[PDB]
Amino acid sequence: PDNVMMHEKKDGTLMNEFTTPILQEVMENSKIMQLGKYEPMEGTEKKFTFWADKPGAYWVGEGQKIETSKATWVNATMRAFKLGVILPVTKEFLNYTYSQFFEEMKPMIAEAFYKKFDEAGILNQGNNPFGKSIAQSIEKTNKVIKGDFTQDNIIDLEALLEDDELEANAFISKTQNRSLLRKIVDPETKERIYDRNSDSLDGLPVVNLKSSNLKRGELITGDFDKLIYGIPQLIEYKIDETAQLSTVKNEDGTPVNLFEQDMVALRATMHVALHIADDKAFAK
Amino acid sequence: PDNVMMHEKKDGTLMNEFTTPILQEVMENSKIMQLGKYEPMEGTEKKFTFWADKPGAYWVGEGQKIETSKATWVNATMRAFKLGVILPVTKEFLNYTYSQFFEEMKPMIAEAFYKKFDEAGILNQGNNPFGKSIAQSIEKTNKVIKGDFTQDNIIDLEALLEDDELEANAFISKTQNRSLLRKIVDPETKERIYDRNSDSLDGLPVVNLKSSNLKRGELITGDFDKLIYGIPQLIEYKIDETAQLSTVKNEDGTPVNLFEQDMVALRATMHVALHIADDKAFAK
Amino acid sequence: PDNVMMHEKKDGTLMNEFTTPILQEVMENSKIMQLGKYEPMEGTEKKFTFWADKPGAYWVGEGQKIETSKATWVNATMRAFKLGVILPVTKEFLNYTYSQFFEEMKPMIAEAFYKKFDEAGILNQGNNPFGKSIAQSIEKTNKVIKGDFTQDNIIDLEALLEDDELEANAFISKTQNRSLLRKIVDPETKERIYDRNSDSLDGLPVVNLKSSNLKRGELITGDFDKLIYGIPQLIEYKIDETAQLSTVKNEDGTPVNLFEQDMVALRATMHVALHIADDKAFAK
Amino acid sequence: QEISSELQQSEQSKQKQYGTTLQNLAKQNRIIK
Amino acid sequence: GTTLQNLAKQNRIIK
Amino acid sequence: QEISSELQQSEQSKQKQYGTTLQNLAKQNRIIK
Repeated sequence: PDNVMMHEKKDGTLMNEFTTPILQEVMENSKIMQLGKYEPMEGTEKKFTFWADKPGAYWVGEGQKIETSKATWVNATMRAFKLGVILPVTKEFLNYTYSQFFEEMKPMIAEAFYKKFDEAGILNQGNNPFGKSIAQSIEKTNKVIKGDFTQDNIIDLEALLEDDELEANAFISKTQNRSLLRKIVDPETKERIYDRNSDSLDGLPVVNLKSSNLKRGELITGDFDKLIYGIPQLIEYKIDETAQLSTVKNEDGTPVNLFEQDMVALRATMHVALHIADDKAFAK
Repeated sequence: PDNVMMHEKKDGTLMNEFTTPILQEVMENSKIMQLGKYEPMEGTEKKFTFWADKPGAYWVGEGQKIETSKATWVNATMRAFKLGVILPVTKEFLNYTYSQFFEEMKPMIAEAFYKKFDEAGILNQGNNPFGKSIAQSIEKTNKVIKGDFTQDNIIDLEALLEDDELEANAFISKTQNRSLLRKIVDPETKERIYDRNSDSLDGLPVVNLKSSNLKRGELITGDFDKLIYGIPQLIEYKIDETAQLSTVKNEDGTPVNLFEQDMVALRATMHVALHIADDKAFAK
Repeated sequence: PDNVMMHEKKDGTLMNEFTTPILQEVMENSKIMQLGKYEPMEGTEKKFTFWADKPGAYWVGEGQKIETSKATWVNATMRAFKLGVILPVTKEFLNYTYSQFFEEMKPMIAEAFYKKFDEAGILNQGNNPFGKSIAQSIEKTNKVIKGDFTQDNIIDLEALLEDDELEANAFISKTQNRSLLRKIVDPETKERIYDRNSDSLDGLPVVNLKSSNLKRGELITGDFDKLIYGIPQLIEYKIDETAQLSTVKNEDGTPVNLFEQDMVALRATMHVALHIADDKAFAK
Repeated sequence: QEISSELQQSEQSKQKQYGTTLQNLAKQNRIIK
Repeated sequence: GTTLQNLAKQNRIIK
Repeated sequence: QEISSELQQSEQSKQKQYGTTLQNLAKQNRIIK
């Protein structure tokens, strides 16, 4: 029944009171989050898909159909470091108490955690894959467009996904590529396509990716599912840092390099439908 | 009798409190409802159609208005196979209770109903006919045009149906067939006909059923009868399904594949007007 | 005094309690009512005009005013099937009661009533003329302009009616013409004159006329008097109608076929201030 | 008997009144009115 | 119809 | 004995059900709607 009191507890399974502020900052900053819808299910899941068609007590000809079974698993894990190096000793944070310590971390672990999920969410670059990404699904079912940038892009982008009875909804394009869309104005009619004041491309919601991976890419998605469950769950010690390198050469001798370093791991998982459009440059 | 309380019951015939939430959500997805009117009946009523025109106090009527006798009845049944299999056991949803059971089903069982209803209603492709559909009425009174998309052809289409009785109300064309609407720019009168922001072909508002059947379709009705009456009427089962197909080859062995199934028999009825327009490709 | 209780009154002269409900919501359907204005009267009226002004006793004026009378009258009677068609379950409509009877007519006889009225007021096609207003004003005072779509033509339409002190109030253009309002853009001051979301042509409200006559109509007035006096009234009968057609080449045998007709005796009013403009087309 | 019959008139009428509002809801939802 | 007078002017767009 | 077991499990079940309302609050902050 802790709330304020003290803080020398190295272990720290977060309470649902302190979980709701830290999660909303992780969510609202992310790009894949603002696209996808949600539903609550456990670490292992059984969800089922597809439509049905049936008459009211009658039979003539045939009526084909199918149902598919699906599941979700695995979690994302990353340490703070940026927090731990700028936090000397636990007796300081004992005086600050349990309440403040997680609100001081709210803009510390959050910004780093969501950033990794985007890199292995849309793209398939970072080493944390599970259900294959939006990028990998495009390679299976080819919705590829040749390297051009005019009004013909938006006609092609929609038309590929349009053939599968799917409506265009989102727009995922990076901030470097965003600058190129500003100059594009309609030829016959006198009106601009993309705008900052009115945040929309084709009168649709737009989102900016900051991942150092893409070059001149475009992406539109509608149907998507994402899952968060369990608790963040904290544990904190001074023993060894293998994944983190200390600038020059050596990794970290934690008794020598005296730093209070914590651990974080949320149960986050995706689910993807395999019909999404894409555009990219060619040149030669 | 059945308030919040609980739910371990196999049968679950709905109350009007829970019914009209679900029947309302059918209409947003459905497009045939927008094309027609609702005027209800229990099992079958012998009501009448066609508008009334005023004779006036001063001079005689002279021009005729005419009436028409109709009477129709049919039901549309849909087993929620994906939804029943979503449920692992009935005792799990006893915790959700009778009220929240249908709120989870609200945006799912309705998805199944409108997909069947619109498919067989407008086209004669889905095998559950009754009163002859819009596709059949086009073959009676030939308003068919050769596959062309030009500013002259769209006005000529409305001119054909105008000759008999009433002016056009609204278009019904595919989502897939949206690239032809974009490319139409006439040389003499430099403009685009179809709006990009709003949805309208030549002023008349367009919508789509999203049935995997049409190619280059352009259907217009205006005068049409839709019916929704009675209760969906829920029954839960676990025995055998002939009109479903599981995985790849097998039909459904419910004792072996231990899953539930929700049989729901809604009652919907239709009627079609005589004069309807249509367009389609051919080439060779 | 009449109560809710029951229903077995053939002469259904509506009381002021139920006269207002049906007359309130018919106005939203009507186009001419929104353009004009409502008032009360005795039954048949006479209106006066002109501006008799003079000072105290400085000097007697050279010019002298004229004082003139202008009358308005005439009614419009209808026989709708609507609820007489539901004679097979009038005993069920008795269970709904005298109150709910007219509530089911509220979007039925009103929908038939307004469509006739707009054809008489704006157009002069239908056979119920009395206040020959908008169609006749164009014939007397020639305010016709050649068919083009520029901001100069919009100012030209206003300038002709502004010549005799009348301010431009509101436009009347049908939904088919709405497509042609997209292309209007000025060379110097590049901006949209007709906004897509905000239904306004040049910052003035637009009203879509559904009667298929005017192809590219652009009418401006904003000065009328429409008025519904007294009681709509009801009469039921089972007689052989002269002005009626049954199926193809027959007459409505009401004694044999168990039908019924609802007579409705409504009142109409129109006034003409003859300064109205119009535009259509160049050649075709 | 006589009092119970009048209660049944009010119950069945109010039940079918919600059916007519559904159709009035449909008119508000659709594109042309 | 005194209530009709006020509501009629409220319904219409021109004012 | 019996009342203690039922009441403790009922409080824990509702708190886990209030975790889904947090998910619905996140749906409000989502751009697409």
